[PDB]
Amino acid sequence: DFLAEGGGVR
Amino acid sequence: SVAEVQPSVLQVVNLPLVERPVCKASTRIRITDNMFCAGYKPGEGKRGDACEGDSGGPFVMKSPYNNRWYQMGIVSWGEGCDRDGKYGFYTHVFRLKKWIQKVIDRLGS
Amino acid sequence: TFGAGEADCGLRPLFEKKQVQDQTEKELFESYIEGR
Amino acid sequence: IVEGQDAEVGLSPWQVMLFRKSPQELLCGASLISDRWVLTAAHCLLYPPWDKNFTVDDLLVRIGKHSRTRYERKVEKISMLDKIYIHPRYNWKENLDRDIALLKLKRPIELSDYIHPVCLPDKQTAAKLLHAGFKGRVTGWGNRRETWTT
Repeated sequence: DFLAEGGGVR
Repeated sequence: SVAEVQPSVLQVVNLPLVERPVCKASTRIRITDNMFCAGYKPGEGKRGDACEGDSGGPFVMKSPYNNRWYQMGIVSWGEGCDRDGKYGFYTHVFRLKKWIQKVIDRLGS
Repeated sequence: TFGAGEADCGLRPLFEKKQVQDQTEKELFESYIEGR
Repeated sequence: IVEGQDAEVGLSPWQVMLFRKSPQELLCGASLISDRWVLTAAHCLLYPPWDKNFTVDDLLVRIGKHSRTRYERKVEKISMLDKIYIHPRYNWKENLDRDIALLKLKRPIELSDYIHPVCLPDKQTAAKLLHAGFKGRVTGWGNRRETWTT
């Protein structure tokens, strides 16, 4: 999970 | 038309290529050879980053060899904008170059 | 592949084709040199 | 862009703007690598987590712009898409690996002072320029700051 770990699409 | 937070005109920023081990260490995410990170390190004083709405845009370089611009990356993601200790992640175009030529040279190349 | 594909690509009509440099291009040149 | 500055006109002639037909809105930036092909990020089109799936008839590509807002009548070209190709191995669930997509224009754009294609790197250009420390450039109409706002 990219999202769970802080990652933000731009 | 405009309003602060959103530019009225095209914006530009020049940012340095950050070494891989640094990029890899700046995030809990699973980095890949298919992405590179760029941006200023905290001990540098200069700032700048891509931000929400910059996605899909180009990350170019100008060859000192022949004076042409090359597209090295594409704005992908980051963790907030311009945060100390964090870098912007970009798609590594040269690495996905085979696929690009496959689809342009009609599913063959 | 090698070098240029269009002949023309990356050569800006308003700049490199008019022997003119943009305000911040010097910043990139400066970052170079056989430096890295 | 954070801590960037206004570009000169014709500064980045390969800068394309991805726009929604309806509701009307700016989606992403992208680049012109030919008179017919635009390169952009997959996540600008396909991102399930946000229930985002754009198809050819949902978008236009605006090339030759400076201003984010107004329709720059003299200089900008507006086009529609023929085809859309997303990397088969694009990974949106774990790391956004292979975040790349190609856009094929209905018909070839007419080049100009304000519309020109950027080059794609070759092996040697890649070896010589991809070095920690060396600078590259970024352009966009993205936010000037981290959202707590609009």
